[PDB]
Formats: sequence, C-alpha cells, structure tokens
Amino acid sequence: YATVSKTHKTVSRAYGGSRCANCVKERIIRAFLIEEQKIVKKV
Amino acid sequence: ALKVRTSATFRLPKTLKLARAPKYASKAVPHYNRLDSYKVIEQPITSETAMKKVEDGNILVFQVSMKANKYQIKKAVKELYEVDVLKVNTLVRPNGTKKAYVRLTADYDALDIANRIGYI
Amino acid sequence: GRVIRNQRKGAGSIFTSHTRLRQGAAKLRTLDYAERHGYIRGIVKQIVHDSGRGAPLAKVVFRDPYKYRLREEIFIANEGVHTGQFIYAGKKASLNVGNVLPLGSVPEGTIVSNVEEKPGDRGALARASGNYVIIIGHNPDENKTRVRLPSGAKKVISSDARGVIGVIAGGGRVDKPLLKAGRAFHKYRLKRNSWPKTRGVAMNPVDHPHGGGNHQHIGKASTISRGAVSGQKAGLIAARRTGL
Amino acid sequence: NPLTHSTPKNFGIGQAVQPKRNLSRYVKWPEYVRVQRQKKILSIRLKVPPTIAQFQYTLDRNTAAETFKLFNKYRPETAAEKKERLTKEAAAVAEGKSKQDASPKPYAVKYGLNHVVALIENKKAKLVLIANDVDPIELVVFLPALCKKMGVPYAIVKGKARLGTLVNQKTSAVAALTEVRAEDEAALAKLVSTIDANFADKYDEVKKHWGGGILGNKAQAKMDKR
RNA sequence: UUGACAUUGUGAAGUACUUAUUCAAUGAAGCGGAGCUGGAAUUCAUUUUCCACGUUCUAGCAUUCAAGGUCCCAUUCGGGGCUGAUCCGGGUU
RNA sequence: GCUUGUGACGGCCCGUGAAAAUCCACAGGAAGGAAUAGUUUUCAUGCCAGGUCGUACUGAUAACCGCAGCAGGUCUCCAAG
RNA sequence: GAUGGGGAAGCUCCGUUUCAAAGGCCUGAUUUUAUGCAGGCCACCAUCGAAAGGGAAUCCGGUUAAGAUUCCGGAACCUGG
Ligand SMILES: [Cl-]
Ligand SMILES: [Mg+2]
Ligand SMILES: [Mg+2]
Ligand SMILES: [Mg+2]
Ligand SMILES: [Mg+2]
Ligand SMILES: [Mg+2]
Ligand SMILES: [Mg+2]
Ligand SMILES: [Mg+2]
Ligand SMILES: [Mg+2]
Ligand SMILES: [Mg+2]
Repeated sequence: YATVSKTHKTVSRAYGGSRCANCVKERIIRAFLIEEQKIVKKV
Repeated sequence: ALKVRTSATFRLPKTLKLARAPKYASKAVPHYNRLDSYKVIEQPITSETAMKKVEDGNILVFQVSMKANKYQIKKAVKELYEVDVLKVNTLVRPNGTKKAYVRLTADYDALDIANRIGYI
Repeated sequence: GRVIRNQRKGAGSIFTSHTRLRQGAAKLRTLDYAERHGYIRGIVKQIVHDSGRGAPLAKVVFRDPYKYRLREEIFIANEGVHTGQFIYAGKKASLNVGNVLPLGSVPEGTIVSNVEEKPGDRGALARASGNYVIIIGHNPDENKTRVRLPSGAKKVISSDARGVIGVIAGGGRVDKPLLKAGRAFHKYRLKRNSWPKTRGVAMNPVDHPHGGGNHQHIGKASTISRGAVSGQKAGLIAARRTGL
Repeated sequence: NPLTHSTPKNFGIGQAVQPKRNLSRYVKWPEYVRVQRQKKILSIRLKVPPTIAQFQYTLDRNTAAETFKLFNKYRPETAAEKKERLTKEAAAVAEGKSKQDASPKPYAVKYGLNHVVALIENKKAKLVLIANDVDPIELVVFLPALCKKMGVPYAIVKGKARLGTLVNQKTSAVAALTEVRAEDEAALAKLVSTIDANFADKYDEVKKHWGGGILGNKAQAKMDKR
C-alpha cells in the first residue's frame, strides 16, 4: 500500500477507507437524532 | 507556595553533562591506515579459467584481503591502476582467501591493463 | 520409594497451565473516583469464547476519565447480556442485569456474580458458569453484608465490595456426558496435564502408598490425618466421614 | 462579539475529560524523600523522653537576633587576616628583639565541641549557644545538664549552619563566649538575664515533662468526633 | 503443630489508639475536615441533625495550558494573572 | 479424468483452532501557504547508491549414523500410457 | 536471561516490570558555536529465541571439464537519498 496512489486506498466520502457507506449513514442519522433529543431534555 | 505538579509521577531531572577533557592522550600516536590500497589488493589470479575472463569478459580477477569489502576493492583498483570499475563480485575460496571479479567499463580494455601489470 | 505423582506437580515443569489461547484475565474495572461516587457507562463490543473456560467473556469498552482514549475491559458475561448493550458501573448504577454495583447498594435477595471478596480485588466469587451469590442481609453499622456462596457457606463481606447483577452465562454445561475418552482428552488439552489418571493400587510400592501386594488393595485406612506430611497424603484427607 | 461563543465544559462524572489539576499531594516521591518526611512524623508520633524533648524549645526571633549581633563582634580572624598578623609579627619580634607581644590580645568566639565542654568544666564560659539540629543528638544531649550543674548560662539556638557562619565554618553545633570587652559588658549582661529566664530557670520542670504523642491530621479529626 | 521469651509501644476497665510489623491496589487522581447551595424536617429562638449536590429510550461524537468573563503588557503575528473549576492539612488509597 | 490453486457454502466441538515487527486509511485541525506569484516528490519523466556471511557435491543397498563400501536406521516437493 | 532489589559462608539463587530519581524525536529558541537554553509530546522501561512460522523487491534465453533465479545478453522491480 506504500507504493500505490492515494486514490486506490480511499473513497471520496467521510470515513472513506475505514467504514462502509451504510455504517457512515447510520453514524450521521444517530448523531443528529441524539443531539436533537438532548436539546428537548435540557428544556 | 509550591510548584504545581500536574503529573503524579516523579522523573529524574536533566542535569548538565560535560565532555571529556583528558589530562593525557589515550595512545599519543595514531595508528596508520590499516587497509591501504596495497593491502586491499594482494595479487592477481592467473589460472587458465581466470585468463579467459580477461580476454573475453573484460574482467580482471584479483586475490584480496579478507577484511576488504566491495567499496574498498573498487576504490583500490581505481587508485592503483587508473581505470574505471563497473561492478565487483566477490567470493571466499575453499582455501580461506577472497577472490574478486572486477569488471571494467567499456572505455577500458582488461587485456591491455593485464599485460601492463605484467601477468598474462 | 520415590517421589509420588502429587508431589511432582508443585515443581511446575509439565504441569503448568496452557495459556496460549486465553483472551486475558477476566477482571472488573479498577475502583476509581467514578465508581465510588457516581457511575460510568460502557459498551459491549463483542461476546467471545475463552479456551479452557466454560463461561463466555464480554468485551466492554469505557472512556478514560483523565485522558482522551478508550479503555477495554474483559468481563465474564451474564445471561441476557448482548452486543451493543450499555453497561453501567458505579455506586449510582441501576439494578439491571450486567450492571456493576457495590453490595451495599442492592436489596436483600438480589442475585449477583463476580463478587469481590474485598473492595478492589476485581472479582473473586461466583465466576464459573451457572453460579451466583445471593444477598441475604445487611449490617449498616461497621459496613458489612451477609451473602450466600455457591457451596452453601455463609460469608460476611464489606458493603463496598462490588458485584455484577445476574448469573454467569453458560449454565447447564456439566449435564451432558462426555460419552467417550476423546472428548475428555480435548477438554484437558486446553487446561493442563492432569489426564488420564492411573490408580495408585495399580502401581508398585516404590511409586505409591497404595501400590504392591499379590492382590490389588489399599491395605490400610484411606482416611489420612491433616497432620500427615507430603508423600503420605494420598486418599481421603481429613475425612469427617465416608460412605454414601 | 458575534464570532466568539460561550461553550462551557461539563467536568462531571462521565462527562468531558477532566482538566489538568494540581496533584502535588498525590506525587509518588523518590525513596529518600519519603524516608525523610516519615522520620519527621515518627519522631513526634512516639513519646519523647524529657532529655530529648527539651530541644523543642528554641530562642525566639528577637532575642536570637540580639544574641547574634553580640557574637558577630567577636568573629575569629580569617586566613587572609592571619597573613597580615604573621608578617607583621615576624618583622616585629625577629628584628626588633621583642617578646612576641607586639600584638593585642585577641577576643573571639570559642567553638569546638571538645574545646567548649572543657571550658564549661573549668567555669570559664560566660554564655554557651547550643544547636538543636545536631542529627547525632548524643553529641549535644548532655550539654544543658552540664551547663546547669556548672552554673554556666546556656541557650538552645536554632541553626547549626547559622553558628558556623560566625566561625567561618559550614557547621559549628556549639559556640561560647569567655572574655568580652568592657564596652560590650553591659550588652552581655542584658542577654544573660533574658536567656536565663528561658532555659536555666525552667530546667527543673522541663526534665519532668514528656513530649511527642501528637496524632495525625485524620486521626485528630477522628478523635474529636468520637 | 503447641507453649515461653525476644521483636513489643500507647489508653482504660473488670476492650480502645497508632507509630513498629503484616496484606492489597494504583504508570500513587480526587482522601480527611470545613465552607457553599437546595431537600427532608420540628423548630420552642436558630438550625439541636441527616440526605443530595451536572452524566440511563438509540452500537454517533468527546484531545491542542478551554471557550466565555475580568485584569495587565505597550500592540504584531501575540503573551502573562485570576475566575471558570470553593477553602484547609501535603497522611497516595 | 489426474494433480493443484481458488471461490461461495455446509457438518462438527464442555476442542471455536499464535504473537510481534511492519504498512495503510480515517477522525482531528496545530501550522503553512496566491497575484506578478506558491505548494505538490502519494501524477509522469529524469539522477545516485545498495555492505557483510553462505552458494561445489552426495542426501544414501558406497559421500549421513550404526567399529565397514553393513539386506538396519534417517524429514520433504514434482508423478506419463 | 542482565539490570533495580532481596536471599546465600560462598561457588551463586530468585525474579522480568518487579517497593528504582530507569529514557529521546518533532521543533522552537541561536546566525559569538555548536547545540547550551523555552512549551508540549510520549513512559511503552535490556537482550536472546524459527535457513519449515511472520517478512520490501527478478524473470526468460544463452554460456563451463566443474558455477549460476548470482556470470553474459535482453527486459523489469524495491528501498534509501
Ligand atoms: Cl506416579
Ligand atoms: Mg556472495
Ligand atoms: Mg504391575
Ligand atoms: Mg511407601
Ligand atoms: Mg501408610
Ligand atoms: Mg548447487
Ligand atoms: Mg560414516
Ligand atoms: Mg537468572
Ligand atoms: Mg532474534
Ligand atoms: Mg551444478
């Protein structure tokens, strides 16, 4: 992997070469919904 | 007050270290070069098999010191004979001596250098 | 005679434990500020098999209170604990399966496992599969708690000793017969070199106190006193009674 | 103003990582430091016999300051100053046929444990200063009783290093005055009366009182609430 | 294994303490006391006391001496105090 | 069809079947950078160097061990009709 | 299997991160000279142990009485700079 270009080792998205698309989708949905729930729990 | 210590671990403090200033020399006479050019190259090898490489392969065969590596052999050949070296291959013979295959560049001929040294 | 078999095990040459495939020592978290004041939440990442241990192990990851990083712990999983479950450990934790609480914060009759003998030793009691500890009473003065052990013994433990709510998973393992010598071989292959076992009466007198004779018999009482020395303690040691 | 925002951090249990605080109380010190502080504790937790406990009382700041002012007027001659005396004495008696008495009689503080003890036994010391910091305490533990029996006023002063400064040494551990110039005689008499009221006159009752027995901070709070 | 003596001190009465010794853990992190805030609570003059004092639908995220507030530098690209984050004792528990 | 490699699956366990060096990606945003000019050596091309020791042959009814040129013993790969 | 420590009259024994003040690469500071001096980072704390485990990178043709994936011819690749 130290001899090939970076384009071979990543995907143009957050968490490109680490997590798949579905897991990234769940991370974004979970992050948004929980933070919204925290606001209504504060009030 | 007291110094604020954010870490509970105590470590050895760094102190000044002085360099040596001896009152007398360790040996007072440096040794001369232990491997000069005349020690790296011992003598050419003049067997029938070695003579064919001189005529055909443009290769000079030498017996060299057991302590010499490929860097030293290349440097010695250039200084002793005023030639250019393409690459050096070495081996340790069954009798305990080291043999070096020295191939010269195309600008030089191994045949005319060999008879200039004196062996054929 | 010569050194008998049970004397040779203390040298620990070929009788050491086989620990290549072990997942790691199963311990609770180190008792820190969060445990004794409030609670800290952990996440179960996976439940894995451990060689040489009947009960499964649970991998729980906590956040480091004083540094930006993650800390991983190896717990003995209780029944009902699943991957992705939040685990709460501390003084102010709730009474739910998998939560770690001190014995003084649970009511009488609570079922607990991986119980600390003393606060901070990270679990000593009720660790084998299917075993548990029952809380039977409390002594608010002098900070003591009475518990019932799997062997039936009653013990008095400090109320600051921690325990895990539930029962160790993997119960009912010993109810299936091994059914052949091969299965016993593979069982002890991952534990230690104690199988097979040769009977002492089948040996020679030089080898075992039960050895020798024109018939295969013991010759003297098999009940041995507590004061006997090494090389004599073969049979039933300090038996209060024998027979069915 | 409209670009900066207030984002307070929650430092509660299970919240954001704790900030860097002062942990000097919890520092794991080297062994020599820990043995140094625990020996100090051990010497006060246990009962102290009166022979040793009498050294906890030291001269107060005002009286000690007055004492050192008088002792500083009788510094021993330095090595450099001794050079001038010898070259002057040599040029005086050797050539001038003198009687080796061309120099005035010196006045200096007497020091040295063996020397001072001999002076006390001969009733020659007018005032003796005793250091309370001598680690092999047996070297100085009997001096208050010896001074009391011989009738020589004594004071337990704070600092063996301080006594060394007035004798051009690192440490002296004892000092004494035998002869004082007439112009300073009245000053010495004021110090003797003040010093006697603190050590010599209280010797009888101090010998009957034990020291030590002090509990730790946590033990003291536990003992109060019981 | 059992007894005696030594290690071996301190307080009381007809068991109590701590300091020696012993056990255990933490790359010795939050111990002890007090002061704040509220809660329960009944006051027989005021608090005679106790509890609590940022985190629990969710397999997300949490790091740059911390943003903010305030006070200085001699203004430049920045820097240094206090507070944020209560005091006191240095007995790591 | 044979030998072998590999893929997706299925059966089995009170047995669930190494470790570390090493390499990469992501999260984070400390710094560093443009207008008469700079950064990219994870895009292409071009330049230099890569030491030291082993390397022949037998591997067995004659090159190893059994007193030996001993019907004994001694790990493994390739496999035609 | 050393060290720090603790045993043993002693040859030596225990122990391997242990009741230890156990160490160095990113730079900034300096154009007296070489690195003293400022923040922060990291505490992992010797070493030995596989020619069948892990592991950066080469192939074909030709050549000798006896060597070759090592020599010759041609064609590639990796690491460091
Ligand atoms: Cl046996
Ligand atoms: Mg070679
Ligand atoms: Mg038999
Ligand atoms: Mg027998
Ligand atoms: Mg018998
Ligand atoms: Mg060969
Ligand atoms: Mg042979
Ligand atoms: Mg050893
Ligand atoms: Mg090695
Ligand atoms: Mg060949």
